Amino acid sequence: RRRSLPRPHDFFDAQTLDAIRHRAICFNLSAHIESLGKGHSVVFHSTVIAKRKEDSGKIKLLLHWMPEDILPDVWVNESERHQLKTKVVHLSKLPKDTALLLDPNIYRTMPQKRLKR
Amino acid sequence: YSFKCVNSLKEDHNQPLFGVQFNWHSKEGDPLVFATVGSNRVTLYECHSQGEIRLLQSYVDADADENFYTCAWTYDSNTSHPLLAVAGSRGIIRIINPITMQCIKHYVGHGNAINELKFHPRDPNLLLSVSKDHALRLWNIQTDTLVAIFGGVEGHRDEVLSADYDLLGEKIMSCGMDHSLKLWRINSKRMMNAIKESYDYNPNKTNRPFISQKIHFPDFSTRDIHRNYVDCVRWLGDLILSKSCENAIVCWKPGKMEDDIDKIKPSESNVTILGRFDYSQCDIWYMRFSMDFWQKMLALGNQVGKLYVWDLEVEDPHKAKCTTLTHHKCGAAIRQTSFSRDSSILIAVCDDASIWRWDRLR
Amino acid sequence: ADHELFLQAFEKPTQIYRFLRTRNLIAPIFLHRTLTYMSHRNSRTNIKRKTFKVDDMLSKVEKMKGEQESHSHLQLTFTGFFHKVTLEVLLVKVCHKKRKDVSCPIRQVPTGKKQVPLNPDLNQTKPSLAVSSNEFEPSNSHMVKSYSLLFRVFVAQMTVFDKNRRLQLLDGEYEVAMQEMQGPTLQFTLRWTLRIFYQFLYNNNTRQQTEARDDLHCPWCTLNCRKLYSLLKHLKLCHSRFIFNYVYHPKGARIDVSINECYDGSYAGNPQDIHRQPGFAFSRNGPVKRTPITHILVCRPKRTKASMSEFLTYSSGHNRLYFHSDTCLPLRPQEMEVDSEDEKDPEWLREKTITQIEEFSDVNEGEKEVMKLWNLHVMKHGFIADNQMNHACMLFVENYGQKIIKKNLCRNFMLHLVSMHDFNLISIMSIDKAVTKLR
Amino acid sequence: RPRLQAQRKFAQSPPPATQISDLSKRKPKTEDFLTFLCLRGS
Amino acid sequence: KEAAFDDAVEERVINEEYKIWKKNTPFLYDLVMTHALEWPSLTAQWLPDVTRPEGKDFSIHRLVLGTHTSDEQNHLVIASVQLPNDDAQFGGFGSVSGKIEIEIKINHEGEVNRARYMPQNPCIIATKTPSSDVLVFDYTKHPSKPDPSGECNPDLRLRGHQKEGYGLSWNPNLSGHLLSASDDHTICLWDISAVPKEGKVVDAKTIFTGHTAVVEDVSWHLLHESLFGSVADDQKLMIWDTRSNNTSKPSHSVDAHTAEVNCLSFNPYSEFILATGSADKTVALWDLRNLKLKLHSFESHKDEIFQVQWSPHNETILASSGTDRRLNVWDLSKIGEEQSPEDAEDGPPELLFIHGGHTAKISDFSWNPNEPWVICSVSEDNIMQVWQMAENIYN
Amino acid sequence: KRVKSEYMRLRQLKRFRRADEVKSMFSSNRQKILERTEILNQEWKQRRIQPVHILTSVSSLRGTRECSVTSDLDFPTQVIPLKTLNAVASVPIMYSWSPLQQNFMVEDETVLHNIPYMGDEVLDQDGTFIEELIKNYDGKVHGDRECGFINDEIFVELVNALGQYSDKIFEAISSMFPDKGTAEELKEKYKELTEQQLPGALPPECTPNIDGPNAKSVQREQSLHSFHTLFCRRCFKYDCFLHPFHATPNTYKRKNTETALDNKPCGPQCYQHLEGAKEFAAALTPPENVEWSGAEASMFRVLIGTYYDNFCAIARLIGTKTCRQVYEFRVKESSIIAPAPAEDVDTPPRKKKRKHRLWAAHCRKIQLKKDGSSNHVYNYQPCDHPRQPCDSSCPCVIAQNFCEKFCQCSSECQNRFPGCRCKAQCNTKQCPCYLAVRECDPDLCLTCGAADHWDSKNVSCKNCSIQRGSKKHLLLAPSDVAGWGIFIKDPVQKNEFISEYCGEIISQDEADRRGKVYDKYMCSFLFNLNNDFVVDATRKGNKIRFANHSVNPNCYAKVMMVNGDHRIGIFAKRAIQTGEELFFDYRYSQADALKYVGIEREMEIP
Amino acid sequence: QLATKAARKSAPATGGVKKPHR
DNA sequence: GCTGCCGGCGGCTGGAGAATCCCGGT
DNA sequence: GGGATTCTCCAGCCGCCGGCAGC
Repeated sequence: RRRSLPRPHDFFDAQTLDAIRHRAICFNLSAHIESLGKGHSVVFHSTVIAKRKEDSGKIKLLLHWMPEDILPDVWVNESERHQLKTKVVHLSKLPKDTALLLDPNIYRTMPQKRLKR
Repeated sequence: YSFKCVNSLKEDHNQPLFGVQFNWHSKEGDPLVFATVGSNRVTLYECHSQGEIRLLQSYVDADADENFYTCAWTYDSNTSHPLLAVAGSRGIIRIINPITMQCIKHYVGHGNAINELKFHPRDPNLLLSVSKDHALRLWNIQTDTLVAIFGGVEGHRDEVLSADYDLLGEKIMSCGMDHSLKLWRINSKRMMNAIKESYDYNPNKTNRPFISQKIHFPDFSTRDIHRNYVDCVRWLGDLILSKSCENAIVCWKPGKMEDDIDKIKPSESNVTILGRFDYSQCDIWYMRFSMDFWQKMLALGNQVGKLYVWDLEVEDPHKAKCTTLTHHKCGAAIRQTSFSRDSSILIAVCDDASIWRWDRLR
Repeated sequence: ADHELFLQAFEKPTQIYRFLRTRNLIAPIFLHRTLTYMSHRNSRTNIKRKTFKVDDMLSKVEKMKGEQESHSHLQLTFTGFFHKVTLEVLLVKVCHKKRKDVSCPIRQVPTGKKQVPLNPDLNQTKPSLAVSSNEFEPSNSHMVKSYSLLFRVFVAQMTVFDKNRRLQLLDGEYEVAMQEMQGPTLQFTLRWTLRIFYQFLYNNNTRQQTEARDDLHCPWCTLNCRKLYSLLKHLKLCHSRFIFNYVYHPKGARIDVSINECYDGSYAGNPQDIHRQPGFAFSRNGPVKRTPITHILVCRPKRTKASMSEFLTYSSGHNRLYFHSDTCLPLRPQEMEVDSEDEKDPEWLREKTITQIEEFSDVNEGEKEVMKLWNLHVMKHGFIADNQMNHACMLFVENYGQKIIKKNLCRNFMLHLVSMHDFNLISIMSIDKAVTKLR
Repeated sequence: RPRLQAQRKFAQSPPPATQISDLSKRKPKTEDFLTFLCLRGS
Repeated sequence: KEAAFDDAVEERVINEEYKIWKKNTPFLYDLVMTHALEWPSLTAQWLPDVTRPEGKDFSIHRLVLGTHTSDEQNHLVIASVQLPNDDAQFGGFGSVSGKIEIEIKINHEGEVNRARYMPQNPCIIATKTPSSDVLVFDYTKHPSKPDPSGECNPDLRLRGHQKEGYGLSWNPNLSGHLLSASDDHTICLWDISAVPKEGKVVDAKTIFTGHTAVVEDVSWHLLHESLFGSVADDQKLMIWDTRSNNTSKPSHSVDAHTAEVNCLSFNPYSEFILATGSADKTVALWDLRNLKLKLHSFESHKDEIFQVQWSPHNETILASSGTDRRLNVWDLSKIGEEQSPEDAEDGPPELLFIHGGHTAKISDFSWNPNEPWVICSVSEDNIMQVWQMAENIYN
Repeated sequence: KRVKSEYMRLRQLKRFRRADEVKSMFSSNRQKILERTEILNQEWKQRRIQPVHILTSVSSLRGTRECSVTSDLDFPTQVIPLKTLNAVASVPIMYSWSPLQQNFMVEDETVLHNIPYMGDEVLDQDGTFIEELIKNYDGKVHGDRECGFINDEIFVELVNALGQYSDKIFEAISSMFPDKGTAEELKEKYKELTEQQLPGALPPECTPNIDGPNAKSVQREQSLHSFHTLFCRRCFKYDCFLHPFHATPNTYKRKNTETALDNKPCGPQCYQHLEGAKEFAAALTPPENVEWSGAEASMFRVLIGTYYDNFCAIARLIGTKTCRQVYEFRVKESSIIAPAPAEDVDTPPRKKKRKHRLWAAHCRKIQLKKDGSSNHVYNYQPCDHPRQPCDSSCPCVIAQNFCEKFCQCSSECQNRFPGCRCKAQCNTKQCPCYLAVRECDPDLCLTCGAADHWDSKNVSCKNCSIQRGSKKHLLLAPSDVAGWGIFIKDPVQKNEFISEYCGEIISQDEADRRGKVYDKYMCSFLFNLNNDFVVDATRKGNKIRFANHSVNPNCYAKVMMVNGDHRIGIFAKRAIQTGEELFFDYRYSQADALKYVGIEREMEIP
Repeated sequence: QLATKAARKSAPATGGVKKPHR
């Protein structure tokens, strides 16, 4: 401890701070984390798309989720209607292969251009 | 020449403005765009007809406690883009490209706050900075090399806060708080070789750093012109204009009447006064007088905000002119004025974060 | 008093840590189950032998039990369009992202074309057919990811198989909605053939207080910290931008937070990057030299037990960017070489010792030039000892013989040598030798 | 007198401790702040 | 453009991540040692030999490294690094002067792509250059101080390739048998048992051109003299049995993963276990008895992978490195173990430890002999890290 | 007086003529201005530049700060979003300084150079500091009460008109104009007006250079007067930059008998081989009238002062005469010259070894008498003793300093330092040079290698580095304590020389004058040197001026005598390895130390 | 005058001499 | 218990001040 | 008789170590 050591000039400049501010604002308006996901969950809004009628007395319907995340389409029985209209899962449970589409700054290959492999 | 207040701008951040400069590099018929400095922000504006002034893009260095006060316009020799140089109390050199909306060059190394920024009239890539460091620096732009340091033993022994460029681009002069008006040369073979080698330096090609030229001895130096802070300088062909806190701009030349500037010996000790310009209420330093491109009129702002306009014609300095362009809201002190590329309009800045526009009606 | 400074200061870390939470949740820097103070996590132990030669039997049994079913070539007929024109049928097959490709390529191959009525209605008809070809092979399917069908008239796309090649499309008549650029829809048939508080103090002038809802969870990274010790350790180790104190509110605990004063967390990579102009800083197009350093962060921690009372790494080498003495420019690693930018003989003072010589009125230039020449000569070496003058004068001759001969100042030079001899620095046996060696 | 005077540059001249929702009030202070109630945690 | 802006933002956030990891490492490791090389290295392997000086609390180990420079003289560097071998001792642990020093430097003919020591004779190591040849160096025959004359003449240089590439491994049971991988779609074999008449030049004895794409891996089955694995950009892993006299017909061929794949390692303590990782962000393993069935897919990576190494002294522990700037530790003993919801949120049970102490793409990593639990890793940020995870993690 | 009124009366016509001149001057200047501006406009006309566009709201910041540029008129206020500039790693404050490897005396500037600028806030309630400073300079600030300016023409006219109706006029001119400030300039102007002529570049006694066409026959003393007066013996430089000119000339004793004096035939035209000249050679102990030029005669007079008998060497140094011609000129002119002095000394004592014991006796006398006030170490000055010995009236003895080789003590002066005798490394207390802190001069300690190997830098002696200036490689970077700092590159062991603290030499009162503003700046460079001089590194010096204070530092400063000069060397208080910042105690008073240096860089360990 | 004294950094040092052998 | 704390304690360093050797002529 | 050659004598310093005030 000492009186006043030099300030190391923190590396996070305001130029990236404003970008982070916009990214957080748009991401919260697109995922409702702090409001509905309790700070740890991304929301998805479904709607009936395809109403398929199977060989037996069963009807399956697609529900497509608005954020268009890594999840693929899933057949849902008509019995589950009005139950999975709004669905909430934790951020860690998204498919790892194409979860980077949620935010470009989640991960990028920093050496995007390489002179050697 | 008669100028009328057609419009007034106030940044309303209540911080003194400095260093207003027109973009004289704009081609014929291009929009009239000039730069102005306020606090940690840099502001550009466009001048339209009928006094309308449009606000252009503005930049802010909010990352640290900063106070900018300088502007200097230059063009990119490669991509023809217009570039702007900004410096502040933090001793930071900033290059802003309004076309790309971003800063793509910055220079550090100055020992203290910068005070005046001016570009070489012939070579756009040579950039000169005036600093509290008690020294002068000339920066290169195509390469990031720095080759000049004007100061030291026989340099200014206190803060330097003004410099001017000759029309031909071969001679600089400096003034500071030490009552000293000092002269520097570029036409010297050593400076020409240094400037040529500045473009011929590749940092990756050689391990040795660039050999920056330290210069401690001005070609001519005098201290008897002013008994106070000499704080702004402009050139008059070979004759020299300089102002101080003695409420009077002085015109003078080195040597005697028949003494040529090229023939001035380094050990010259005799100066020659030429003329005087009179004004009142100049009791505060760091006020600057501006000159048009054609060197035909003189302008100066005052602490009471009154403008002093005099032509540079054959009129004797004793009774050259007496013009006081005033408005009832000019109570704020003026720091610097700017002339358009063809002296058509003039822009002034003040301490109250206000911008004033003056349009000529011949 | 405008509190905007407080707002900005305490907003500065909010964005950084809220972004870091989402960044770490998708991919953590480290496994939080492996942290020492997070012991309630990672309930699994390391006790397991698991000889490898028997894992194959378990894998084979699982594979045998997992042989669920195989796909049945497909045919489909199209019912009339419905709205509140010939149809285009294309099959889209997607391959995995290869090294050369920027993203995952798609192959919208056409299976043919057919005509459809211009928005017909039911009970009016009294039929187009599309058939698939199985000419492909599993070797070709090795590079493919999934399968889907695209229909255009107005574009729709559905997938037939899941990620694990699980069939999602049995045989039956299916109705699908239509999205352009309820509403439009299409029909078709398919057949196979304690309470915690937080206080935000600001210079003791004013403060803002909150309450920790969803207790034992971090307000910033939303980490489940069951124990107060683990919560405080995580806050003081990961959320280092803030300083926290323990107060023990009667509700059970109290944590007063404040912005870190020093927080020596500036740029830690190659220090020369930050000074470089944009477009070259962090270029990463190739290797960037840096002066070697060495830091040890962990050597042998004591590994003490949990201690609530605990709350109330050296470096060797150039750990900073060095600068030029005169120009204050950053010092490149190659510029750190034997060039010490400080030698015995500055040029400015050489110039000054020449300018000040001419100031003396009662000296002729013939002596002034010799004075300047000899001053520069001595300054080039900085002689100190008196015995050097034999060698010093000889080397002065060997250096400036041409200059003095062209200046025609040899007589003034021997006058200078006589002046030296009057000071007992030069012997009489050296003046003649210096003169003889001049020619 | 005038030659020694100080040369001057310028002229002579919250009560509710609501919750950690203050953080959700902090970062998005504008552009559709969430929960519609963090404004009480001003 | 927009790529540069996001690149700068991600550089800042990566620096923040690295600082947070530096602050959290005392509660995560039992040993952390970092040093910045003057030039980045594309190779990281420990020499088998070790010395334990008596009367002090450290032991000296040597690292096999290389130099990758933008524009400078290129060297082969072997560094001596001293490690604390005491539990109660804690300068940092020993002397104050320095823990890492460079002891061997040999001039190079270009970049150092890969370098692997011969296990039987560690004094002779082979290296791969961007050129079409393989260089064999014996540092006992070369001075520590690099000659200013430039490229030093190697003991032997091996021809047979025509393009750059780096997949290397020495024969664990015989001396001089070298199989190497290059982008020429060819794998070349040299016999350096004894070739005095080489004149520093040795041609390939056998050229393997089985794959139709770029091959970047070669590793021997450590319990067989004739079986080795080969990997290609062809998305396949392919095992060759020698003495078959068929450079086109392999012993086996199996489609490994969905994208370009290059890293393969044989478990030292098993006769049939083979594991590999791919650019698909997966690490997968197979059985040599039945190559057509995949045992398991380790899925926690987020980017390309170009190194997989089996941990000595721990057969059931596997580690892999990739461009994700993380070093992962895998434990087969935890396949399919039920875990608490927080443990599941952290990751799969089979993932034992992930290392966050890097700012750039990791080029190579290695587990050392003579020490069961410390790991070195070299990345493209010119930083070298030697680390051991906390003892509380295992046992 | 009415000097201003008379100046204005003459300036009526003077300014009439001046206006006549400056009208043409302005016309010519404007013509050249038109031509130069025409050239510049032509160079500008050839270039096309992309115009700047307005700033559309970037998608990078939906919620950010926007500036509303308002107007006093009816124009609407314009609002635009600010673009955030990228941050730049700045550097600490460091004023310009010239590099310096030696020391530098500054002539005492009795007048204030210029009033420095300050914060413009503290002086609002404590403006008396300016009055205190001007009282320190006693009102002498540059340009004070200048009453305008004089170009030496109006002043000359007033002096000429200032008849008896010299000294009073000179005093009035000095009072009304600080540019002269002395009656010496007024008397010089009076003499110039009375004579209206100048002797030339030579002094009033015209002494042109020998090689010049204006040769003259001048005796040796006047010819070499300039060399003797301006040459500085101590540090081997004409017009010493670290030594005053107030010293005795080269008039001193010398060894007269130091030649073989063997008669030999010095060529065909020799002084010998001639009966008359051979006889005259001993006596002085057909002469042709050769055209002995003035330069030749003056240089013969000079050369006769170094041998007094050797016609061979003198004539060999004469291009215009031979040895026989040298003898003929001797018989012609030097036969009427004054007889040679041929002076010599006795020097009875021969016990050189025993001199150290008596030397130590004088040191013991000093250390027993003046130890109470021994802190007043006085700057060394070479004392000149005309006839008296190195007695209690000797200037060096009263200065309590040993007599260096530049002294005018006898060859065996009891106060003269005889020199160290260490056979090896002499940084131990066994070395006499270390005890009484000094650097082994390279003329006395020949055994320790200080004299030997002056070219190379491999010397066993560790007490001669300051003389050789073999400072280590040091680097500059921002400090971890305050402002800039200095960091050593290579490792250095304990008690090893690293560098010298060079700077400007100034008097105690001048040091106080500079420290008066240094205290206000809160940053100082004043290094106390001795009881007379203070070395200041504010304007010149080297990288070392950045070294920071520390109560527990790793280096120590030592003021040591180096060939009769107070020099400051820095040494490592302990072993220091690569990349460390150097610190030493400033020896400040505790209150002043805490006021000026209040950073410790570390808390208490216990 | 010179009533006030500026603060100068210093480096004090004093030295005796060695006693001869007896 | 253990913290400086301190003075002796032998162990060592290097100046320096005398005891020893040889060459050369008488 | 001198001069080079050793060669111990000494005063001071350095590291260690065993009591001596506290706890």
